[PDB]
Amino acid sequence: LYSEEKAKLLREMMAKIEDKNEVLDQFMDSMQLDPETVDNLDAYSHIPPQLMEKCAALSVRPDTVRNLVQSMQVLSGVFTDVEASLKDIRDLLEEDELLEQKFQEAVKAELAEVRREWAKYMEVHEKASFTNSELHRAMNLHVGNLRLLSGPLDQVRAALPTPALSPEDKAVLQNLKRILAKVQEMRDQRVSLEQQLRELIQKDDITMKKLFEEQLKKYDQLKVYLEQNLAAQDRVLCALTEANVQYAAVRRVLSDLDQKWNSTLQTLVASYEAYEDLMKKSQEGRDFYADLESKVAALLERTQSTCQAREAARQQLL
Repeated sequence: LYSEEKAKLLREMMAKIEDKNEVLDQFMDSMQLDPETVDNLDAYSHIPPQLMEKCAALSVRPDTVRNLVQSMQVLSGVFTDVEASLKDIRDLLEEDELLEQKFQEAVKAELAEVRREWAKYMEVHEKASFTNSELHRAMNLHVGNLRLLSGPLDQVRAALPTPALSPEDKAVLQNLKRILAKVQEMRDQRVSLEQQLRELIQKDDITMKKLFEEQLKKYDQLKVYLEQNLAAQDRVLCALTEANVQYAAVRRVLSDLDQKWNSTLQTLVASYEAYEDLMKKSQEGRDFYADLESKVAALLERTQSTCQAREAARQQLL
C-alpha cells in the first residue's frame, strides 16, 4: 500500500537516470572516448617483454648472425666459381670446334657427351639461380633485424617510434583526461546514489493517511543529490566536446604512431622467427652448389683432357 508510493518515486528517478545515461552513452560512444584513454604514451617507451625475451635468447647463442652471413659467403663464392667453370668449358669447346673445322678443311662421342652435360649443368644453374636470389632477398629482409636484436637494448628501444608532442598538444590531452575523469566521477556517483535510493527504499518498513507525505520526506535529500548529478551532465558534455574538437588532430597523430609501432614490432618478431628457415635454406644452397661445383669441375677436367686428346690426335699433319 505504501511500497507502491516508493516504487513510484523510484520509477520516476529511474526514468530520469535512464534517459540521461542513454544520451551520455550516445555521446561517449560517438566520440570513441573512454576513461581507459588510448593515449598510451607510456607504452611507446617500454620494450615489449616478448622482444626482450628474444634478445636475451640471442645473447646465449652469439654466433647466429655470424654463422648465417658466413654461410652465405661460402655459398656466393661457390656460385660464381660454378659460373666461371661453365664459361671455361664453353670456351674450350668453341676452340675445339674451330680447330676441328680448320683441320677438316685441309685433310667425338666423348665430345658430344661433354657438350650435353655442359648444357645440362647450364640449365641446372639457371633454375637454381631463382632459389638463390630469393634467399638473398630474405637475407636483406631479416639480417638487419637479427643484428638489431643481437645488440644492446637501448638500440632496440631506439628503433621504436616515440611521440614528439608540442606542449600545446600535451595540455590538450591533459585537459581531455581531466574532463573524462569528471565524467567517470559523475557516473560512479550516479550508480552510487541509485543504490543508496534502492537500499533506503527496501528497508523503509513503516507501522488519517497523511503519514505518507511525512515518511516519504526521507528521500528528499537523495533526490536533491540525484537531480544535481543528472543536471551537471549537459555542461560537462559541452566541455568534453570542445576538448575533443581540440583533440582530433592529436588523435590522428597518435593513431598513426600506434600503427607504425605495431608494424615495427611485427617485422622484428617476423625476422626472429625466420632465422631458422634462413639457416636451413642457406645450408641447402651450400650443399646443392658444392655438389654442382664438384660435377662442373670434373666436367672441366674431362673437357680439357678430351680437347687435348683431339688436338693431339691431329698428327696426320706429320
